[PDB]
Amino acid sequence: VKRFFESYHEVPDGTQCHRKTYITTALGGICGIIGSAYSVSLNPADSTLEAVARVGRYTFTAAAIGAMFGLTTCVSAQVREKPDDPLNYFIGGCAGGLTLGARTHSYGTAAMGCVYMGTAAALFKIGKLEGWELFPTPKV
Amino acid sequence: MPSTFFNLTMAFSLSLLGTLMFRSHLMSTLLCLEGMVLSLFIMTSVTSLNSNSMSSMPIPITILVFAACEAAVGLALLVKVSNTYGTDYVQNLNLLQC
Amino acid sequence: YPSKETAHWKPPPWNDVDILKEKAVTNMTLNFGPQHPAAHGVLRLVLELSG
Amino acid sequence: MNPITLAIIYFTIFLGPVITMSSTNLMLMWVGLEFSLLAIIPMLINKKNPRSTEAATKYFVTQATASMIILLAIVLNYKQLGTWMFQQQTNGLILNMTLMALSMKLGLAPFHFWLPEVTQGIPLHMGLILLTWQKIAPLSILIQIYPLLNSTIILMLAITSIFMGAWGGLNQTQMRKIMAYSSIAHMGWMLAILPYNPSLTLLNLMIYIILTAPMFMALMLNNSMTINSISLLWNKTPAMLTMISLMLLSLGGLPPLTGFLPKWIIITELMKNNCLIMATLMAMMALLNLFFYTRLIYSTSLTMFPTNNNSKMMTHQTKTKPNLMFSTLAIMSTMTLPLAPQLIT
Amino acid sequence: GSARMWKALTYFVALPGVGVSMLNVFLKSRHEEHERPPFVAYPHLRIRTKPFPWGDGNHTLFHNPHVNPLPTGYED
Amino acid sequence: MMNGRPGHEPLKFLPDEARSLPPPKLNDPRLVYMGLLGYCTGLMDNMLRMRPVMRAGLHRQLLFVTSFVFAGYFYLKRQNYLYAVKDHDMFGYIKLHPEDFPEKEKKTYAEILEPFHPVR
Amino acid sequence: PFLDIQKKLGISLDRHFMFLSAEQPYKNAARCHAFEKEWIECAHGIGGTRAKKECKIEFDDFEECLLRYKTMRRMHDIKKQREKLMKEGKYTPPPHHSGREEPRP
Amino acid sequence: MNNYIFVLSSLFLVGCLGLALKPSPIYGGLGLIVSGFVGCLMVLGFGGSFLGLMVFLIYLGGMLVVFGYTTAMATEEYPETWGSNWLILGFLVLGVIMEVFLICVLNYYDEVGVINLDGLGDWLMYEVDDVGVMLEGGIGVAAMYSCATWMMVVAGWSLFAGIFIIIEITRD
Amino acid sequence: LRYGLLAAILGDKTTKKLHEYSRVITVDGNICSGKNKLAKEIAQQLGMKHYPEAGIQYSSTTTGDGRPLDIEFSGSCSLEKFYDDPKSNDGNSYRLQSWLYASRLLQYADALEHLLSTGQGVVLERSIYSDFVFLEAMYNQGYIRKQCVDHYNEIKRLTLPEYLPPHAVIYIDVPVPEVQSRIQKKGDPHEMKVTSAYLQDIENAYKKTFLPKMSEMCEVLVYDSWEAEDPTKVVEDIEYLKYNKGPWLKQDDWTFHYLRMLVQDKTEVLNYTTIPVYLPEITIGAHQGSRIYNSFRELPGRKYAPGYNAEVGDKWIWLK
Ligand SMILES: Nc1nc2c(ncn2[C@H]2C[C@H](O)[C@@H](COP(=O)(O)OP(=O)(O)OP(=O)(O)O)O2)c(=O)[nH]1
Ligand SMILES: [Mg+2]
Repeated sequence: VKRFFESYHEVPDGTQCHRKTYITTALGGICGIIGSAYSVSLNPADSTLEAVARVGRYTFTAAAIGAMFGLTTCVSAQVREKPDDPLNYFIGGCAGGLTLGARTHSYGTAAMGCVYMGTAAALFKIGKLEGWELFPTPKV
Repeated sequence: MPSTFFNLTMAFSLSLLGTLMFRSHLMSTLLCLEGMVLSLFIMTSVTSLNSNSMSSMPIPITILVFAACEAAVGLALLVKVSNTYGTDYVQNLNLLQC
Repeated sequence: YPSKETAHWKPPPWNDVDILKEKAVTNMTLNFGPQHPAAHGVLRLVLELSG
Repeated sequence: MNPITLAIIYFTIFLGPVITMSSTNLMLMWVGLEFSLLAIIPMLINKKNPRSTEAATKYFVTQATASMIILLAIVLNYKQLGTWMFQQQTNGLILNMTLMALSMKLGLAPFHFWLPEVTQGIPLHMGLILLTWQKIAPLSILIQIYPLLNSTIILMLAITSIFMGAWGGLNQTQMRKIMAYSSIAHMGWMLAILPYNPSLTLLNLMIYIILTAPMFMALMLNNSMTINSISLLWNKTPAMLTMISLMLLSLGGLPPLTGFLPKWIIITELMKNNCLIMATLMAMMALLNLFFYTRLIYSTSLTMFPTNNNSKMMTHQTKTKPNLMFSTLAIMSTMTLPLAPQLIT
Repeated sequence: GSARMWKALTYFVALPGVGVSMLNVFLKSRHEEHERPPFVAYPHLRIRTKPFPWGDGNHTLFHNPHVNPLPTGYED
Repeated sequence: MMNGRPGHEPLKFLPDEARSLPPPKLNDPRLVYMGLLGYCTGLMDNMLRMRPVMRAGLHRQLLFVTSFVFAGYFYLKRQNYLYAVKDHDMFGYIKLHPEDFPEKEKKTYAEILEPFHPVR
Repeated sequence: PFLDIQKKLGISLDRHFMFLSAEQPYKNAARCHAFEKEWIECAHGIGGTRAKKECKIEFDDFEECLLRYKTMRRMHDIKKQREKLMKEGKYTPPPHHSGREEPRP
Repeated sequence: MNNYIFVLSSLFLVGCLGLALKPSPIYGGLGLIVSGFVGCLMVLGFGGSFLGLMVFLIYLGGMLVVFGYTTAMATEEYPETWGSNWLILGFLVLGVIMEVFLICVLNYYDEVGVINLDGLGDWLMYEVDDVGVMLEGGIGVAAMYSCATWMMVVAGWSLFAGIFIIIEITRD
Repeated sequence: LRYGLLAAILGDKTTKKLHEYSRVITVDGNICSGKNKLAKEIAQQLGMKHYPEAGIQYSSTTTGDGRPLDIEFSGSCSLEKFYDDPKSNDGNSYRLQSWLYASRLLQYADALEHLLSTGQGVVLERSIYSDFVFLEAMYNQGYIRKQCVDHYNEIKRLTLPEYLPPHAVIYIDVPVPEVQSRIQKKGDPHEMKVTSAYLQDIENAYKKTFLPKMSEMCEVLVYDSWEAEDPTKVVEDIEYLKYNKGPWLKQDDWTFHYLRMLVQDKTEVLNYTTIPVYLPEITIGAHQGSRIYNSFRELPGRKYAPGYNAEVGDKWIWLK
């Protein structure tokens, strides 16, 4: 999946919007199944039916967040024809936050998701433009 | 030898899976620990006989001693749990959460 | 910070010693005899043993 | 507990980690950890209460699983390289086994779920011995293999350790659980600085130890088990509220306390190795750690909680519990910041 | 309780301590056979401004012919 | 990071090369601050054992001051030795690899053209 | 070791059985005795980083000596090609490899 | 007689698999003794009799103590064996099926990796000194009396301390 | 603290200093029934140390100067006020009861430490095992409330099993009308301001709870007034008792050592009596606590640790 997530960065933004939406949906689904596995292991459900239901709900929610985040990011980039601009990822981050608020059924979580995920996606864009290293090898 | 060593590594992996996936018997958990002990002993011993490391032949006996003393301490702790509750069931050990 | 899944907790005891229900002494009841060489044939020794 | 068993158990407690540091062999470091575990189990089950039995059982199963993952890594290395040393070309899978096992040895997140449980239900002296002495031998093994570790999983383990420790410290009221989550955050700091320089890792370990020992001692003076119990310390022992405030502020890392120095120099070398996002996230979670410290200070020193009647006879009686070592460790944990170049190698 | 404690310290600490120190000196005194240093007539050593009020006036009160040379040399 | 240097004695406090260093002058702000820390430790000890703060335990305060200055002096000697060998190894590496540290020709403000940004 | 009491006093509690060419009972050398002997004396005094780079030749000989990863591939390719020729019938086993040889002491 | 050690190690895996599937601890001890016997025969196959016989005898004694404790307190009214639950037999048969599937995949896809069918048994005994005395595994453990002073003293102190440990734990 | 692990290993064995007359004998009875003279004469003709009933000012008399301190230092609870108005709205009754229980706990720690250190037995008056009688008498008479009863029971559960029960419990059976007649005869008007319902509650709590619990773990010596009132037959029976039950049989040197450490450290004796359970009868508050504590600190001989107060004649402060 490393080649896959590297192939996300093969094309500049605003191009292959379907591919970007698909790969970000897949990454959101991976994050969702990890979080749902942690939830069902730390807090066990009363039966396996509602346990796997909770896994499905968390996976669908995280996949929806990733899907609309990547989709809105790509469409905003190609509507503004400005590929390397962090405001497109900020708009995508608020789209993800509004999906989180819609799934949680609370506008407060929607607004908090907008601001936090927009900041996170914007700083992710700045990192991937200006060469920030998240987990650097020790050099000194 | 590589097939046997891989198979012993998967034996350790299965015993670790058993240890990490609890059942209502702490005794069965300790038995899974002893299965891990077996797998570690056999891999160390077969590596010693493969490499003819006559100076590293003490290593299986040392891990034998230390892991069986682990077993003795765990058995004493299980006796304490049974004196407390009447059963060795691991879901009776859940009131330190508060 | 009491929530629904954690409001049932009680504070820990001050001396860390919990009050537990006194468990029933699971003592084995054995019918020593009457068909027993040491019971002389017709003794039903109901024997209430621990070990 | 007779002097014979006291001497045997205390000498084995001392001997385990010293064997681990002094010994070259992975086998001997493993058996030193093994010595430490067997030696410290009976003192956890010393009080013979059900909570002590729970703590001993959880601690034993966690430590045994970690020891056997360590042993798996050692035997797999010895198969791969024929030696008893992670020298230079040992497998990254083996090293990740070692790191996971040593993290669950230590009690940092996401392997942190047992440490508040174990430190709860045990007496305060053994919580102190655990949260100070038991975390040197895994640090000895980790410092032994600093350049070979995977910085990605190191940094991820560290940042989730600080996040979970800060959140748990905010939530909990029991002093032992508060100390456990503080421990988890501090081990996150040491684990993050571990691949870049183990010297600052040892500096942060010593600063954490010399801060944690006298705060635990102040907990020992009245067996102040809860926030309310440390809150009526103004009627119990009023001459120590200032040092309580200063020690908790140094644990929070406010300048000009010397507990700011490990966080500051760790962040400095993190920027020297260009992980600014990592250091920023760690520093804000350290601020959250400082938040629950400040709430504890608000409860115990700056406000004066209501006292009860029998504290009058508490004032009537006299106490000689605070030992000679408390003040020296408190002063070195409070006013040492101008000696920062001497503390840093 | 004080008198018992002091009795125990004397028998189990002080007497073994004197035994170990005596054994140390006794083993050293059997291995060391000191090479008498060569005589050097240093002007600040063996000063005699007035004879001693005993013997010949030239031997010290605790004179030892083997280790203590006169202003002129060793006696042998 | 300097424990692997050649000629490093194992578990040695102050080697003979450290004796080539100038000792601390024994009246310096570091040792004076360590003695003041010892005095504060003695005062804290008196207050915590509920005695007069400075009228009680004069021998205890004296021992605290003496022990603090002793530890501070020897630790200071060790740290000056460590910083001396750090700078010595740094300069030795500089002279050992001169092509990796070229002497840059810094050029004056008559041919460097810095941009001007007017504040208006 | 994290602390060097072992090097300070000169005692050897465990340093004499770190590896294969260390102290062996009754002079029974371990497998790959010379090969990792060359690896140690190549890597001694140059540090861990230099050991991985300019002693790659000595390590690769020892790593393949102990594990025999390349040698198993050579012997399998001998056997896989051999039975491939026997199915087509364009090869015959010799008498000495099929069990009828002239033995020698 | 080339796949003898391989079928032995497969028996060891299925014994450890039953132990992981965790029946009642009496049957767990049964599986642990048969797996220890298999490990004894495996160490015998790869070489010296000493280590295999010692681990075999030690786990005779150890699970003797263990079975005594299962009869003591680790018991219930109706013990669960492997065949007590459909789930346990289900994971047992999927474990056997997955073992067969994994060895077939390692035979086919990766060719000469950890498992090779054509090369099975050819790499069992690597090098043995054909002419020579004192080559058995017990001589090294005997030299641990002389060459391994530190190992002897830490093992003896571990058992001594552990006697004290169990006394204070079960002091009650 | 000279006693410790070093003193124990150098030889301070309580079983070595133990002998035949080293018993804890607690004399108990109703509110006025021959209790003080019986205990002191038993101690006098057995060579034992007599501990009278732990009053409100027990800690004041045993700590520092030994003079009875002022009331808000010694608990701000009045037995006379309890007698005058037992149902007062301030909460005097349970405050007095908890103070008396904690003073009895301090006296029990003192008696246990004296027995374990010197070997001389102790004759207590109305030890901690018979103060829940006054708890239940106040509760059944409606003087206190269920929260106070629960708080007392929690303190008793925290503190009681850490000590050893007395070797002998002597009881004095005197009926309620005779108790009332003796109360009338004594002449304290607050003491005559008691109720026969309260006295019957005390005797009922005795007969229904106190005697069986000590019956299953020590020697019970119920005596009536004329079997009492002449303290020689009780002494003869104490001499010819056989102590073959209770936890005293299984005690050894190190258990005695740890019990001695616990009873000589008074902080862990009175630690669990000061639990921060915020009951309005017991809790005080920051301002009143500060004023009372500062007045206690400016009391003579109480500003510093004992031996360090220069105003009472302590010497060589600068060298200690
Ligand atoms: N309410 C209450 N009063 C108590 C308690 N303990 C003692 N008192 C009171 C009862 C008496 O008025 C007073 C003295 O107690 P005694 O029983 O010793 O009475 P007194 O000495 O007058 O008679 P005596 O000859 O000793 O029986 O203390 C207690 O726990 N609660
Ligand atoms: Mg009386």
